[PDB]
Amino acid sequence: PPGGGEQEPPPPPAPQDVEMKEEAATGGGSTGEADGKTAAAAAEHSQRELDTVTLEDIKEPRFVLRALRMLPSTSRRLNHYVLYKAVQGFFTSNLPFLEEPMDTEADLQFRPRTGKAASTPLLPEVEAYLQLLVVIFMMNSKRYKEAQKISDNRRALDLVAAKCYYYHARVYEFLDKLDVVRSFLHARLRTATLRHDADGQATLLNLLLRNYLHYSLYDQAEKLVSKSVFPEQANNNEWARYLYYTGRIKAIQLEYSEARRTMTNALRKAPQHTAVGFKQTVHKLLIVVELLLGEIPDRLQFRQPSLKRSLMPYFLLTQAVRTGNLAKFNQVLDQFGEKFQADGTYTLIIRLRHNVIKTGVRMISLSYSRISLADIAQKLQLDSPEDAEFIVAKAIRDGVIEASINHEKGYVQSKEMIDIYSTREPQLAFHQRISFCLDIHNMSVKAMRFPPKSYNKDLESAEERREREQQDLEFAKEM
Amino acid sequence: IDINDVTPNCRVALRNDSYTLHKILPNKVDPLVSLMMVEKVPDSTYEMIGG
Amino acid sequence: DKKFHGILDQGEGVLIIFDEPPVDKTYEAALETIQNMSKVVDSLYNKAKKLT
Amino acid sequence: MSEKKQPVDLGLLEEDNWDDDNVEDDFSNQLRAELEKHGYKMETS
Amino acid sequence: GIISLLDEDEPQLKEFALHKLNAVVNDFWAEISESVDKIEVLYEDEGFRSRQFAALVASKVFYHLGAFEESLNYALGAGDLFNVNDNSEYVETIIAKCIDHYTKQCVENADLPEGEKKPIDQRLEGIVNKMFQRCLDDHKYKQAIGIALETRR
Amino acid sequence: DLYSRYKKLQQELEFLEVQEEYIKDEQKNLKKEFLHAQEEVKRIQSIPLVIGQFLEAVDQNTAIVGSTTGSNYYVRILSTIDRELLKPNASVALHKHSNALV
Amino acid sequence: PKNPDLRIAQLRFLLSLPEHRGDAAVRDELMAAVRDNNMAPYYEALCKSLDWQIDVDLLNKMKKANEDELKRLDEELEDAEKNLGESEIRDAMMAKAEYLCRIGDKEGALTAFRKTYDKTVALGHRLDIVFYLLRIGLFYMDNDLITRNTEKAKSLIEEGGDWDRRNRLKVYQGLYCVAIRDFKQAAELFLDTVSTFTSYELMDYKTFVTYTVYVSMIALERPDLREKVIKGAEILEVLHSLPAVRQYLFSLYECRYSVFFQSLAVVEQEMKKDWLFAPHYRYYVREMRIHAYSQLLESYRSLTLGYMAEAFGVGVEFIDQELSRFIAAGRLHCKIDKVNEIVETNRPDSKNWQYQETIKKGDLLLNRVQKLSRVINM
Amino acid sequence: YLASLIRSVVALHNLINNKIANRDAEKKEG
Repeated sequence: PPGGGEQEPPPPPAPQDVEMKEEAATGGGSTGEADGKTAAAAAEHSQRELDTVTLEDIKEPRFVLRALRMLPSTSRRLNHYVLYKAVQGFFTSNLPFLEEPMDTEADLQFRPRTGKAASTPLLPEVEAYLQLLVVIFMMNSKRYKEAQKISDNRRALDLVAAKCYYYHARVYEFLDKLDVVRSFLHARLRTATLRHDADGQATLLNLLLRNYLHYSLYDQAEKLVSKSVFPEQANNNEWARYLYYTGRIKAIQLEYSEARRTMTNALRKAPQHTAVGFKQTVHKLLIVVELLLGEIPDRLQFRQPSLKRSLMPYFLLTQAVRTGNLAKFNQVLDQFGEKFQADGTYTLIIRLRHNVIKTGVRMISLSYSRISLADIAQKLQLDSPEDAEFIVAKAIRDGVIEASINHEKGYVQSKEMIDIYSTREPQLAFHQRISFCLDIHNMSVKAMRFPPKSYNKDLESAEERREREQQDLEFAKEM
Repeated sequence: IDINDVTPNCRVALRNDSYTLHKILPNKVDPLVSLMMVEKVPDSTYEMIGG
Repeated sequence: DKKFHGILDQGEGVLIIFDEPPVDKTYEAALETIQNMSKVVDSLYNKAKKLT
Repeated sequence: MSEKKQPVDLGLLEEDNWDDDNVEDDFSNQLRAELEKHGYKMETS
Repeated sequence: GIISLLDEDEPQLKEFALHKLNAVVNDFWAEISESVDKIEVLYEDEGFRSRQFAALVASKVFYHLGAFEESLNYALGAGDLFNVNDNSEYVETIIAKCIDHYTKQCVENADLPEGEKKPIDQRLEGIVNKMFQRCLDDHKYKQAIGIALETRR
Repeated sequence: DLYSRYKKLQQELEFLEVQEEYIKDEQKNLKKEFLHAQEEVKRIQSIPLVIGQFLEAVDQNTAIVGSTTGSNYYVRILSTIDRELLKPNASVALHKHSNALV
Repeated sequence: PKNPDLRIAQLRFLLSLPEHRGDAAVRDELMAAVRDNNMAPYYEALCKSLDWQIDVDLLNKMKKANEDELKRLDEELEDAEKNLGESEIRDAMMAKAEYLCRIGDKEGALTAFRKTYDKTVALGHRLDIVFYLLRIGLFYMDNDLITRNTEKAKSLIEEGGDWDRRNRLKVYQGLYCVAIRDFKQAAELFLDTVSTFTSYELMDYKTFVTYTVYVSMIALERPDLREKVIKGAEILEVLHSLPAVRQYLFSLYECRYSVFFQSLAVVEQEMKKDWLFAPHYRYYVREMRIHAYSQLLESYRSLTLGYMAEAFGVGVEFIDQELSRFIAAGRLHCKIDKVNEIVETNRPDSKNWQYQETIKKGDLLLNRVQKLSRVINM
Repeated sequence: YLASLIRSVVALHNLINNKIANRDAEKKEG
């Protein structure tokens, strides 16, 4: 009894108090602001929702019996908060928290408000240990939310519901089927994108793609023809994961040129927060695909504390691939195949042999000028000299090297191509970035004039000084 | 212009037509500073002392 | 010792002598200006990122 | 403000002012010392 | 996809395939758009029995694709299958764009109705006046009294 | 009413975008005229003008000068001159009548 | 104070990287720490070293001696308050902040120094404070400290000649520059061989000579070499007592490549275990070797590789693979043919090289400025 | 190339100045 009298009492009052201005005041201001004005995003308090989600994530009977049927009930809500606090201080409070929104005069008269209120129970119920709020009961609460979803008037409800049917997906993600979630999402997508433009063409796309790939079906038809590619309103958080998904989709189909740029943009759109969960994966792929595309080094050495422990296999891998040796590649694959399979990346790196052999032959071509093929096999350990002829021939085909070969003799001789400065390519190289440096100036200037505003102050010299000047001039002209 | 701001030995603008106070110019030079500039004694400190 | 620039042949003893154009002033100024603006940009952190 | 959250798979179970060059780690594969190679190669011939 | 067996000639097998496709199109509109031209081939064959049915599924596809002109063409082609007007957003948006196309063409002909018009589809003015009558019976006469101007009739 | 909700919206859509046109033309004409007004201010720099010494600047576009007549004045300066050439004791020219730095 | 303590830091490193070296250092460092009341550098180092169970008595008596000294110092503070000169409290606190630094941690010493910097009205004592900060930063490798203190010292040194102080700053800046892999800057700032006193950071003038010749091997080319480091008798007379470095330099100058490699191996072995050279001791080596090749290939044009075996080191395949991996890197412009075992040379113009670095530095700066562009404006 | 680079960085500095000159003044109206 003595132990629980000094640290247990504090938990009750202080969190309630600091919540009274965190979500109670937030709800009160949103009701008269989001549902009281057309500021939308401004008075929608999506960042207040954000903060009250992130803080409560790492953080109900009183707040569920909120009443606002009449003005006295709405006024009462706030004194009833203190009344329930006093009851909690004196007495011990408590399914029976789902019928209250239909009772206790609960007439918010704003869907934007009752939605967030309902979702707030769902988030704790989702995070109620691993119980899943008695499983389907959380889903049933979200089934209630889905009934609310069909309620209507979306000058706020839309951007309120986004988060709702984003956690809704997580509910099934942690449990049972997802196929019928896909059916629902497909329907909901055209339920939107038809009410002119309403957004959600960002969140629903990511929700659909999150486990479309996880089920391991690489359908792409609708992605190339999707009209929701361009919501243009993503808060710079949705856009990153959307670009990541489309980049992996593009890269898995033997397309490397565009995936690098799009997914590098996606990675560099990532925020500054300490969490590095998805950045681990995007980095890992962003350097596998760069190894695949030609032989760009990618070895922009990463030793940051967060990423150091994870990417230890990959460092060893790049070490083998950069050199022309091939036994090292097998000695790495047979060692880390299971680890790569656990990462879902065995299929991409299993086709890396061609890149290794291209690097080796290019290095051999650049180093020597006249070498017998009776040693190329020994240096690259192909175990046979005759097929080295075919390998070199294929290399010459694609313009890898311009060396000729005397088949009757056996030695390979290479041409000499120097003085690239006179070639037209450096002009192209300069132009490609002249374009960028000209674009950035216009981009910067475009947004400079937005902050200058409220400059109504426009006065020249005076108002009544003109009469004094005229009088002085007349007096001077009189004499 | 307020009375309490018009201290002795201050530089002031003057309108030409009627000779009225208009501004208060920055300041002037204190005479003792000028005298010390004329004299030019070589400043020193304790680090330049021997025995 | 760079007093005389050419090349020596051991096969038969022929002293090939050639000359080269003046090393250009073209690029070292570009190099220094690039590093100078890099330093300016680096110094721009102390007034751009910290304040915002 | 500072929402900064991502849903899945946080992992990993929780300097140098010289610009990095790849070559430094290449011979980190072996040849610990030029010394050792020269000393233990020259003796043969 | 089951569209493979659309290459068979037998009309009974086509009437199996189409009656799966029209039931599942909502979830595969892009993958079927890959080949909808074949359904237009079935619509072209006047010899084909149940010809009208292909028009409906084609309209659903092009509606999902946003090709609303083509959707309206094949909605008219499917004709009396649009006796349903009362529920799906599909028909609601199609009849709305029908209203729009009709009024814009009527405004164009407000210069001259004899002005070498493209012949009016009786289905078009049919469904438009049917929806006008619907508005009359709903007692929502304040709509009709306005729309009467934009038909230029 | 519900029909006016269409007509008025059409009318505002019509009225807007004509607001765009005059502002678009006006910004064009403004600089055209501003160049002429910029070079019109050099009437002041006429031929007979006295010579003085710059002393200090109390603030922007105002300074203290000393004429060679033998008296000090607190006067205005002209805008278009370069502000990077007013050294501590440089030589300047003043209007003969107004005694304004030119 | 911190005049003798530099070597201690060395020993710390000598016990970190050398695993085999764990016998004598742990003892000489131990009884160097037991005296002088050095309490700081073995809070965690005691964990790094052995358990050393028998320390609680020593720990207690040593920390109580520390407390006795500190309370004495407070006593003189209050004594100086009543009858003060230039606030002799501040004189005493400046005079004993170095004691606290010698015994305690960074926080107390740094705070005491930053507070006592305001009492001194003369430049000499300010410079002494700044030099104390440089020294502690060199101990604990605090880069921003080094940079700010160096720029403050340079901004304080132009008032008055202080050419001895200027030379001291030059040596400090050279020491910082060797730690970073900047070598040309070191060789330029290590040309103070006629103004380096028997300093407190390099016990041996001869060690200073060895460092400067080592860096001058890389930084500068043949005319300057042959003109400055071989014609300056002030270092020739010192080198006369150092046969190893003398022959190491002469081997490179006189083209006796056979004796060059043993000396190079000895040097790199010695500098592997030396401080402020280990972190990149391999890099250095991989320069000299390639440099040697560039000292021989430009005189001839069609030299056979067999000549190398009896002129540079036995082993045809070794030279073959070495040249191959050096050609692949983009340096040492030449070419080799195996069917006839011949080595040819080429003369690329000094334009293409003057182009690649331009384009790549432009790329990196553009990337950086793009990051700046998007990080601002939401 | 070089000139366009310099132009861009100057315009960037100008934008930074404008924005900080706004956010530290707008708060004065409460």
